[PDB]
Amino acid sequence: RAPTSVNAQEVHRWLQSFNWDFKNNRTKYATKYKMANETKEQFKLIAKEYARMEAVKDERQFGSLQDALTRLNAGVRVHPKWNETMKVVSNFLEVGEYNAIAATGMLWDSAQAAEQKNGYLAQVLDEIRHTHQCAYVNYYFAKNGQDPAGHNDARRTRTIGPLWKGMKRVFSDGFISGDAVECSLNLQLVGEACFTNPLIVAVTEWAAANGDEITPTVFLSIETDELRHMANGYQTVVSIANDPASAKYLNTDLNNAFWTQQKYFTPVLGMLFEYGSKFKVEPWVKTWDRWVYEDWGGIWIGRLGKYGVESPRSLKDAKQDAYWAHHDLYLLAYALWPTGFFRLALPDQEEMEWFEANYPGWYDHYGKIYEEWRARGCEDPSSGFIPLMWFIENNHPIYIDRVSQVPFCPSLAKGASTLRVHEYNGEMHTFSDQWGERMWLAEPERYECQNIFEQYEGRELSEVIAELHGLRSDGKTLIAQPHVRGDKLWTLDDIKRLNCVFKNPVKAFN
Amino acid sequence: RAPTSVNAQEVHRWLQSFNWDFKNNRTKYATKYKMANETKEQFKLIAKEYARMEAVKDERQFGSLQDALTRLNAGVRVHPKWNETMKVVSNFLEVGEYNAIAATGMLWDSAQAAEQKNGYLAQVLDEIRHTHQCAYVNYYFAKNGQDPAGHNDARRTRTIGPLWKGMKRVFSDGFISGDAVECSLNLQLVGEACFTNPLIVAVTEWAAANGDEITPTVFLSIETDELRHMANGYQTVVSIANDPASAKYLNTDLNNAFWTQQKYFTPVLGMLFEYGSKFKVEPWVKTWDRWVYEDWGGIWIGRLGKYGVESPRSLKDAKQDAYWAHHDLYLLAYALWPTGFFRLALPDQEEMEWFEANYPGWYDHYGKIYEEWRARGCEDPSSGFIPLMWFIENNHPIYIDRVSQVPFCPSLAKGASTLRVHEYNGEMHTFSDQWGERMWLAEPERYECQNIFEQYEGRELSEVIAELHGLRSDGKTLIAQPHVRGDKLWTLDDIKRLNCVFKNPVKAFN
Amino acid sequence: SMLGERRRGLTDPEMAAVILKALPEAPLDGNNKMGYFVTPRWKRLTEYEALTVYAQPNADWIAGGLDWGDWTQKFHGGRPSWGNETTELRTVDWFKHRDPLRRWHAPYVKDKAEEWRYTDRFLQGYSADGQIRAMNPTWRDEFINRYWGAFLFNEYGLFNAHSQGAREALSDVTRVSLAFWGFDKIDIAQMIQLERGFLAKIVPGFDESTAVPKAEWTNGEVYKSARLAVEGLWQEVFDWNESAFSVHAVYDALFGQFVRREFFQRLAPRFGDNLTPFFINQAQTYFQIAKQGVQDLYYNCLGDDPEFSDYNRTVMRNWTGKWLEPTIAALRDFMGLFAKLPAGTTDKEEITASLYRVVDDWIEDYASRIDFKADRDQIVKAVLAGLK
Amino acid sequence: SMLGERRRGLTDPEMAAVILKALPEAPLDGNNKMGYFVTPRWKRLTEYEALTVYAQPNADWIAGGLDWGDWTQKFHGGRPSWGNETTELRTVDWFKHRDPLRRWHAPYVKDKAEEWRYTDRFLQGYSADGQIRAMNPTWRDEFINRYWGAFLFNEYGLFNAHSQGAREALSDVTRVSLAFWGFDKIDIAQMIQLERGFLAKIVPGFDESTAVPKAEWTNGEVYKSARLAVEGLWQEVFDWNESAFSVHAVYDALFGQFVRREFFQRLAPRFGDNLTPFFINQAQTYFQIAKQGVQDLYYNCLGDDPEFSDYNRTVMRNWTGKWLEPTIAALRDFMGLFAKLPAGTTDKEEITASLYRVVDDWIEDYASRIDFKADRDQIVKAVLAGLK
Amino acid sequence: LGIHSNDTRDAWVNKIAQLNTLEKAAEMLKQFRMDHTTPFRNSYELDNDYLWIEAKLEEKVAVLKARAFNEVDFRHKTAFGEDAKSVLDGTVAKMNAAKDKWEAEKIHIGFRQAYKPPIMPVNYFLDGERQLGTRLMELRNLNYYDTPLEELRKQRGVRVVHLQSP
Ligand SMILES: Oc1ccc(F)cc1
Ligand SMILES: Oc1ccc(F)cc1
Ligand SMILES: [Fe+3]
Ligand SMILES: [Fe+3]
Ligand SMILES: [Fe+3]
Ligand SMILES: [Fe+3]
Repeated sequence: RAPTSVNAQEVHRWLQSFNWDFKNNRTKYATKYKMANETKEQFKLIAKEYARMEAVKDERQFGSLQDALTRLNAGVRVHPKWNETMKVVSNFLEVGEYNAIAATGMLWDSAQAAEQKNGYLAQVLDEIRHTHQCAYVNYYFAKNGQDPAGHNDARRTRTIGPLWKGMKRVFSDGFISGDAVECSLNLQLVGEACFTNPLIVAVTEWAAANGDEITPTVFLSIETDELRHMANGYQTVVSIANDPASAKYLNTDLNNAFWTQQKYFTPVLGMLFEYGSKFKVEPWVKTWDRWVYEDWGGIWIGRLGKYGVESPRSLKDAKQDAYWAHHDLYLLAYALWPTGFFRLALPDQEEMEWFEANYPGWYDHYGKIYEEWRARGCEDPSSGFIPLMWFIENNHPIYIDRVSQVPFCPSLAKGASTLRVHEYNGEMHTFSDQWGERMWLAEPERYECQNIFEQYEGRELSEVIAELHGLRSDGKTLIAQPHVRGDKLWTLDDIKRLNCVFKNPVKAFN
Repeated sequence: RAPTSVNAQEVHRWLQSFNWDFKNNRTKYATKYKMANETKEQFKLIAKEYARMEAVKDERQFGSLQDALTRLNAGVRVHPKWNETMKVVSNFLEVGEYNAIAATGMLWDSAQAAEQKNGYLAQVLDEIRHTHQCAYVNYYFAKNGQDPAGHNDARRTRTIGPLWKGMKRVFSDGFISGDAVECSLNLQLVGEACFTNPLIVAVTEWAAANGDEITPTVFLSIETDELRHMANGYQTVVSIANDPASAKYLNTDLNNAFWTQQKYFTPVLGMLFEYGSKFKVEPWVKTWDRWVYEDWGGIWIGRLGKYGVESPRSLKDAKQDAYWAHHDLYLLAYALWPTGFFRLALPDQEEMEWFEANYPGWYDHYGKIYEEWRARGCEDPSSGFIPLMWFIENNHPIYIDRVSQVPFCPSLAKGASTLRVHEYNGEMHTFSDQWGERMWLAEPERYECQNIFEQYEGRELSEVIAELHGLRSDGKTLIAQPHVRGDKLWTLDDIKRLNCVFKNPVKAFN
Repeated sequence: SMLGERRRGLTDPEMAAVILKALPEAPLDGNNKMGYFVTPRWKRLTEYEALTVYAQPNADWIAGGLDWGDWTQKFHGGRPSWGNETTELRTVDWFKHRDPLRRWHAPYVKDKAEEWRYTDRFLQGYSADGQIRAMNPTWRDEFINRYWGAFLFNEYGLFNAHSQGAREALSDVTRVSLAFWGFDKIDIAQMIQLERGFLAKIVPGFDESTAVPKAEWTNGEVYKSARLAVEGLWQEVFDWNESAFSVHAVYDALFGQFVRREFFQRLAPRFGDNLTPFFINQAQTYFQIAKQGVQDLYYNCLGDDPEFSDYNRTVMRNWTGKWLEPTIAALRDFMGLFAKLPAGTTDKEEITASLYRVVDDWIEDYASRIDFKADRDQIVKAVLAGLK
Repeated sequence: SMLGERRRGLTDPEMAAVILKALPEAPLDGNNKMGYFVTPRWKRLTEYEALTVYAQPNADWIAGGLDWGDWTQKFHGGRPSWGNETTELRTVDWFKHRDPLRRWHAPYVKDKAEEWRYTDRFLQGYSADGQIRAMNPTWRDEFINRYWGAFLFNEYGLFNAHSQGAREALSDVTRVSLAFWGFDKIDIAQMIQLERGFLAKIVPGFDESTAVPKAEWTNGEVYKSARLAVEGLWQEVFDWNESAFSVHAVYDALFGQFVRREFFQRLAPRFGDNLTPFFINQAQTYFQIAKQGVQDLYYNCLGDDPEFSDYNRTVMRNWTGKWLEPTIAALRDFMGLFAKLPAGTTDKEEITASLYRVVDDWIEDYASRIDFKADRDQIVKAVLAGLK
Repeated sequence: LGIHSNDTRDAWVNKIAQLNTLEKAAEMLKQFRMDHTTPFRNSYELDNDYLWIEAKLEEKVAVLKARAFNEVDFRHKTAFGEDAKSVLDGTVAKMNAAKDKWEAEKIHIGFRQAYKPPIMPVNYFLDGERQLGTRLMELRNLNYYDTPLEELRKQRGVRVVHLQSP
């Protein structure tokens, strides 16, 4: 008659047995792989205990936000550039987290072993937690920050710009569209392990350096949940290593997942970090080299070699294209600044020294371009100038990769300067690398995403911005801006003045 | 089958009927008043709802503390002087909160109406919460601060010094010993309404000014509970306002309560504020006047007039003795620094200017003395000088009021300098004011508290400190110090080598 | 070091001043409400709505979506990441749904966490109070261990039926509700196991192994049709709405409510069992919580859709008829369990009345909402045939 | 403004710079453990002990005290703030006590808040699930609205019995436990009323007023003897320990445990009432929680005191006898309640089996601890002598 | 050798150990309280240790009284054989028959010095405390400030040794 109870592991010991056999007990999704029926999970959790450990984390997180951080005015005392960066960082990750919800629901469907299902189940709830956490950062910055615009409506204002398209590739469609296993590689084996986990921590560093204590509070909490997602991605490889098909397709799917993720995050994360901050933490190059080459290409991939896992055959090219990618992209992001939901800034003198110091040759190329644009009055509303024009006058067309959605300018880029243009059944397609090209050639019906130039063709710039609600609450001032100062903000009419009309750059080819 | 429930207010409506009449259904404590059995409380709470609103508060508080505040190293980036000040503020207030537990318990026993008993009960629980909250502050600063000594053992190291004796009078014995109603006035009608409630907010103000975000996080949370204690002290007067004994005894216990509390806090609080900090919020004089006269003595007491309550007759006297009280006390506190469990600092240049500016005449008196002591080496261990010596040399006796326990030096004081000495049945008694003298003459058996000189008589200084554990971890360095720098800390030996032996100052009249 | 090496922009004097100097004099927009453009269900926009609605990146070609264009990457063959083709139901806006309990992740795990910790406190108090002594041994070893135990597989199967909807739901609000309906189901299955595990600790000889309950589920007669229905709902239905609707508005509303409430909750007390009712209280609380979401989605939003109301009711009516039969069959076989009780436990009249309660609650709460014509005595009569 | 006119030392460049310049290279003492001088009851010092032990400013003349000298202010007459004169019990240290559950304010209100919020959720589920339907109209309107309710005044009385202890307790650790033991008791009393209030909202003619249950308590014969025991424990005892010990290690352990467990907890189910048992689950969880504190105080600390072990046991044995008789009486008058029950509800065979459980448990958990040799058969005999 | 542990305190731990008679111990305590407690104590020589000493005696007196009395007695009979309820009712009478505060205060204090536990049972003691104390306050707090300090000092019978007020 002594006080006794039962914990999670005591019930979990019998969870594997919850599933039973029957003819139609099989996954509803197409797949080339067969997940082992006796696969097991790393953490012995049940719904009750999962809820409890997450609830404890929430107490601390929301406690800090609602009380001390609010009393300290932490929502305001952040560098302007970083407040803008978090509009993109938090909302884009929000979609990654969100799609990861459906992604893991699909893995949970694929798994046949009760334990492996339960492992993914925990992530399904985690991904919902993460969607809401990311949404909370934008919610908090909109309520307490220096510029709510964009933070308060990214879910619809993000649709105006080209950067959003590539995001839905690697953190949306790339998570749920295809073979469940392929989707798992994009999400867990590559996405999280190589980029997300190291990314979340890196973001908290850049945040603190720029006065932001909101993001560290939330993201560091999200990070404590990533242990379980690492085990899931790892068990996916283990649950299929004993299948003959694994030796035929595993490396192919891994290589594609690798390139898919890298193609977008390599240039976009670096851009957000170095151009979206005042105080620098570390040059993107060495950060990348450590993540992709050491912490992943060697450490993480080596451990899975015992299951047939090899090193991505495109890893070489990825590195060769990496170094300048983010620099190449910011020129485009700034040139197309009117299509965003955030405010951008030209590098200041102190920053140009930093860039040039860590990337020799940066000034003779990018530095001078920015200086010219400044001279042309790119920051001034009465200049009647937008960098896009500069690309027109100098014959530097901007294309959109049919596959990755990543914008590129081959005649100006220091990284990949390749361009492949094809015509197929009455349509034109532009590719930026040999891997994306193979993907489309072999899987045309998987990549039909229409690009902004295609959808906006013949439309006057200001009309597109107005239609998609790219304005602030005054109904006249643009959410997006070419500078982060508090005065002289471009208005919808300042864009109208300009009478800029979109054109599809691929129509020039005969 | 509509979803239905029941709230606190719906159950509380019948709480009053919970009690029932019968022979010995009466208070167990001596009182001169008769609390009506039909008295009602303002907040209709039941145990469960009370726990909920408090729990929600804890969540925010502890979340901030364990998360964002720790990540920001809030326990360290606080001014040295304030880190020391909080050892006293938090622990001294803790005993107040703790005896308030017994007081409301005694009050709960006094009340006859179920609702009035319920009111006091809510506070009984609140005070327990406040005890633990204050304890958590010292615990947090001990765990993460720049100097744990004192914060880590105040509960025993506070027994060495004289300032603690007076605290027990106003926040311990004053709260529980005597007529239940008298104790209520000291606790809720005077102490809480005139000092504690306004104080707690003030403390967070000074704290914030000095880098302390910990105390604000906890004290502001304690503040949210005070609106209930105010209602309790108010309902105490309402429940006895119809009793004939009220018109005959009320204003007497109240005046005695007012004098008792102000006697201690007037000099002590101002001292902690102005001398225990680097950055100033507001001159204590201006603060005192607003609290004591306007807020309390004006608006608060005025609303109780309809219940036969009048302004303490000792009001004008208190305002008279107030101006220099805190300045006079710090001289004694610093002179006796080896008896504390905290480190004191002498006013720096900016501070002396601040003092003179707000207290004309301050420099020619206190300022010159402090510069004399410093030049003589009161801060340096190798000087062999402790300011107490200066008092002996210039024949300036320091006495302890037999009633309030407040230290006073009539020959040097700039404020009150009255002194009454009496002998009764072989014992000498020293009094600092006419009100305390009357209290003793009328109730000799209520005030037999031995003072430090009496208990330490004949004892060599370092012997008292070692016995009461006034040491840091190394077993040699003193917890108390005459400066707040990191080097040249005084050791037990530096004290022993001086051969300071305590003497009972009253024997000079023999 | 006491201060650390990393300097923070919020507290570091030099960096903060650089930051403070670049700050505008006031916010660059006074609209500080994230999600301000969302149509509020209630008087004012709720935190639940702001943090949830439109998180799903749907384009306008999926009713209610704000984005534009095709998905960036689709399945081999062309199937879209999300699309209209995954369900027979149609609506003017997939984002209209609202969980009446407004549950987003934080509130959800908070409530479940409280229930968990209190459950632990409850069990320790139960074992310490030695209440197990007055419980009928037969009820304990036969009906709780085997029969209540076998039911966990029923709940588990229903949990699994939600796996495809978690992947295919056409909006964030629906995905979140569905995920929570399924998570609550697996929680219940685990609470059934938890009880068995607890009994094995305070009852000498009680085996917590699932072998007996599982064999009852996979090969017994009592739950035969229940298992066939569950296997069907889970693996033979590819439409995420047919799954959620049929599970909660047909099968669980009739079979599950009967088993949990009219059998175990109703009879456990008669055998000195206050333990099982403790867990059934949770299961029933969860059922009523889900019912609110289920009614909002299928009746308030889809069944009453301004453009597809008639269409949706026709379809749901179709699904009710399709799953009412297997559900009646499951109840019919379950009737066999009454013959196994000790004589005098209950009688045909009590059993019939309890069936009418479940059928009448179903008709009022579900069937009538889509004008499905249900004959209560016909349904009850068909089930009673199973009484041995 | 956006920045606020108030500069904070942690974030203001100028002020923080001054702060940082004054800081020492490292902490001036490596002992960062508050309460490091406290003697741990377990392996390592717990947060509960640090935040509680020695908060009470007692001087050495009160066993365990660390301060010195008399109180500063006392009662007219000379009565000390706290003194050895308030209780017959003596010990080497009043700070030895430790609540096994280690409850300081925070954990306490956290747990109760969860129970409150779940309770609300449960009630909304019960009412929505129409579980009330299987409820016996008699039991509801009679045994619940009259005899159950009346029991609330019992708990309420035991609540007030703690008032003096909350004022006279001789230590922080004992004062906090006592306060929680009493606060839990009034909680239960309010829960009893909560249910009567809930029933009122779902039962058309059910009257929530305490009028009936009160009169039954003040004039009834069922509790009459029990009400007399309460009045005495509360208003006739001026010894805080005698009050705590007797109330928890005698009266409530016998009469209370019987009325709650052996009567309502064992019968309410039989009348289709799972509502009441939901609340009794709480009250019993609380009882077992308080029990551990009571045991540690009077047995582990006082009863086994290295210097007053024999002395204290003598006083507790004395107190046991003193209150064991009024307790027996309270029970007898309660036995006259089965008579109002419909025939068949229960027989003397059961009533006897239950009584022996209470007594046996009581003897096993309390009586045998202080060597109060008692006779189970005699006791049950005296109580049983109250049946029809 | 001072605050908590000193020669003088030790002297009494030995002096109390030689007490093995409820009679003797009860007597010594009684005398002790008359000699060192309250403003009316016979002397102040033990002022710094009396509170601690007195407790150590209450201890010896308690242990014995328990091993000497019986169930019913230990609850209603003082250590002097007196009948608690009787004494209580007696003192309350004298108190309610007190002409003034000066007389009342003497009754109350005297009551404590004689019947403080382990002498009188706690139950009756504290109950008396509630009644006696109530009377004392009622007389004392009536027109509390009418008597001027000069006259009040003479009433208390205090020996004024020094006064100064600017
Ligand atoms: O602050 C920013 C925001 C977006 C971006 F692409 C770069 C920097
Ligand atoms: O920081 C302090 C601490 C004690 C005191 F009395 C004054 C200032
Ligand atoms: Fe995630
Ligand atoms: Fe993840
Ligand atoms: Fe308080
Ligand atoms: Fe208070």
